[PDB]
Amino acid sequence: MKFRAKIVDGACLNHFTRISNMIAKLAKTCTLRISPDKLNFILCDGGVSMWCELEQENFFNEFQMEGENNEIYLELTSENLSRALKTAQNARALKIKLTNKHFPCLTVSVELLSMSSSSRIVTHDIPIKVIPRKLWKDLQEPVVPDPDVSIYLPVLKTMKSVVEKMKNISNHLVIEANLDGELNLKIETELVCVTTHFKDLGNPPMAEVHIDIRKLLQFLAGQQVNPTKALCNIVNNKMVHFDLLHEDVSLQYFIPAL
Amino acid sequence: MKCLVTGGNVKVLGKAVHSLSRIGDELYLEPLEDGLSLRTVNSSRSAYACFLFAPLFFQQYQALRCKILMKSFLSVFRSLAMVEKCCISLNGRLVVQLHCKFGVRKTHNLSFQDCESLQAVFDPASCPHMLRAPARVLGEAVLPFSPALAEVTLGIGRGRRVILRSYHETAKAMVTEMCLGEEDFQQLQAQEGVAITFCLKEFRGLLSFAESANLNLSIHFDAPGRPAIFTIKDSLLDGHFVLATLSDTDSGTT
Amino acid sequence: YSLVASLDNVRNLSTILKAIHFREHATCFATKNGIKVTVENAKCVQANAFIQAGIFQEFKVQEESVTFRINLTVLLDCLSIFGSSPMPGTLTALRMCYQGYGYPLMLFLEEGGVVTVCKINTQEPEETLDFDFCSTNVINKIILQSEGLREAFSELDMTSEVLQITMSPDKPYFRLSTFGNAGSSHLDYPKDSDLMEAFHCNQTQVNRYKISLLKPSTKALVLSCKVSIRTDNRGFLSLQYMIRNEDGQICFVEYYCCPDE
Repeated sequence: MKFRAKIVDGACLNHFTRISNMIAKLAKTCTLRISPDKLNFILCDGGVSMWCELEQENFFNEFQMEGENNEIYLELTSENLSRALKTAQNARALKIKLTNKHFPCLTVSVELLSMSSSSRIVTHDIPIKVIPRKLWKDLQEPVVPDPDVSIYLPVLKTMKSVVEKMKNISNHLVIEANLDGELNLKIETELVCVTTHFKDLGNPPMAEVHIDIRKLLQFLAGQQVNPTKALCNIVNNKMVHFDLLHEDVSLQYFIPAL
Repeated sequence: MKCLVTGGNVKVLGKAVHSLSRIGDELYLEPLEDGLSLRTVNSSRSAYACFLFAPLFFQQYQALRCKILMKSFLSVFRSLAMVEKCCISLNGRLVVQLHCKFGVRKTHNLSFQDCESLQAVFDPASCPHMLRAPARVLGEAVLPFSPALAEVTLGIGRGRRVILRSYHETAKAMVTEMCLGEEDFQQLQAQEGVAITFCLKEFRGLLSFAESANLNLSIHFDAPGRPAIFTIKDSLLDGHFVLATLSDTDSGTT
Repeated sequence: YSLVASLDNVRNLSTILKAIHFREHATCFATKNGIKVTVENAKCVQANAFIQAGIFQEFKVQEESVTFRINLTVLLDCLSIFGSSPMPGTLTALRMCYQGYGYPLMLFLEEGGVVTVCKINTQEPEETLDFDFCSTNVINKIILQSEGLREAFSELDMTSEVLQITMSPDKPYFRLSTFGNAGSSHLDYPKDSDLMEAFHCNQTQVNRYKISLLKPSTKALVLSCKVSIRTDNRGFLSLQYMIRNEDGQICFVEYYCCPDE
């Protein structure tokens, strides 16, 4: 197995860190799929699943890997990566490279520049867990069938504030979406009932779900900026699929019910 | 005792007390002919620190050593000194009076336990290895490490360059390693290959105080086992830390 | 109907309530003058929040006086449901409705077109003590600024099961004291201080109130501009806070507390 990436562009470097901070809040342990074309953060279990598409040729300046089957499935703790990328903010260059000194790791070498002529270097050895070809099939992108309703999602900031306050009421939550772009958030206890009504949400090309508010709140927390694409695909049965595409980074989130 | 700390020196005293908090749970006081000595010791007797305050104000004694709960004396400086004057005297009870603004006064009657002094065997001049660099630099050298990191190893790699490496005792942990050039140091007198391991959380306590004062910190270490000696000196301020170093069979006890 | 209260700025209601939020539940008392929410604890402390009908953009009370106990926590969560960080320009509208008895309290909020409807059930066991704190039998009275007391109450909390308040025309003009494990800490307030607006101390008085009962006062202290610390013959304490709305109109919040024998 081979893997050597390298980032130099500031905008990309910082933006890459943002992505790690996000996934660190959506999953304690994730799976990193290394493809010659793109990178992916995957996980599946509460049976929530996450799929993060990332165009490699849009972040790194130098990139190369080796699988016949050019592809690598690594299992790492999200926290370890984020902390490793935290010091790469005011950094000059970033070099992530698959290693195996003491044990299979993902070395994240960082070059920090300063008023000193001598270059500062910080290396992180992220413990890795290579997944056999046997499970390669169970870590593929989740399937999005025929959404009973496909409505555009309101500003996440507002939706988040509402979910926050509703969590202090009940652990359950009913999300409803119509055709005239009407998204509703309903919580009901034997003492207090709260219902929020959104309207005018497009959906060019009713469905209720009883998911727990605790996991819905997790999804809205990871987002620190308004996505350039917010779709809420609902299946009246027991599924809520969120499709985001901020810039060139795709994010798919799935939340079951019952 | 008769102390009258004013101006920025008040905050400096506070910062000093805060540093002695991240190492010990009891503050040892001891007025001397050269200044005010604030000392402390680790619960496991594997760490010691001391701040000598040569006339940073208006000192005077007799008309005296003692010991208070570090956290009690800390609450007085936690945010209360956020204060133009500070009088530390003795009644009867360590009295710490704060002459705040608008006229508001904050007197502190702190009970304590009169005991003996805290001596300890050091010898930086006899310490084989040595290095000296701006605190600001060392503070940057520890940034890559997690705040929860307990132990870190300071070593000298081939090429005359210092290297801080994370220490740990199939859930493998991430090993962080910071490497600094010789040019970052004002002095580097250490043998290549030699490396010691000490407490980071305690080392930060001193480093945080040396940074805010913009001062230079010098480390004196020997062989794995014998304590490491950290030193900082100011125009009218003195302080030094001493931490235990791991070994082979032992578990870092001194 | 029975009780309708429109409001263009929910904060005119939610903000003042937060200063009385040291208990899960609260009693509401609405007349023609306005609304009055009261929260008490240990039957030794009581916080009163008054909101004259002048503040509202549409107040209405049917027949006599309407009362109902309710969950303050849930209420506050509902009011600030659209987040508690709106920037200068955005406002949330409120319409409160309560139908006498057996009916739940209705809340209607809206921001940027987004409307939310809350249904909080009313639960009225009540039983509320009456502090006979009259002005006719007041010994000492002091009116200082709220900023100065910020660092006071905040860093005040100790292992001390009490807070000694002493007001006197002599040496210690106004001293707050505590006595815990650490020892004893005193906080003085010299007369003729710019922090001191009014000063009317007839005779030296020393009272001790369970500090755990005056701590929640900060919710109003940091929220007010002025505070009228008052003490009567029985030893009861009276903390009166001036809280100005985001429209300018002033409001009141009063804390009562029994001494410690």
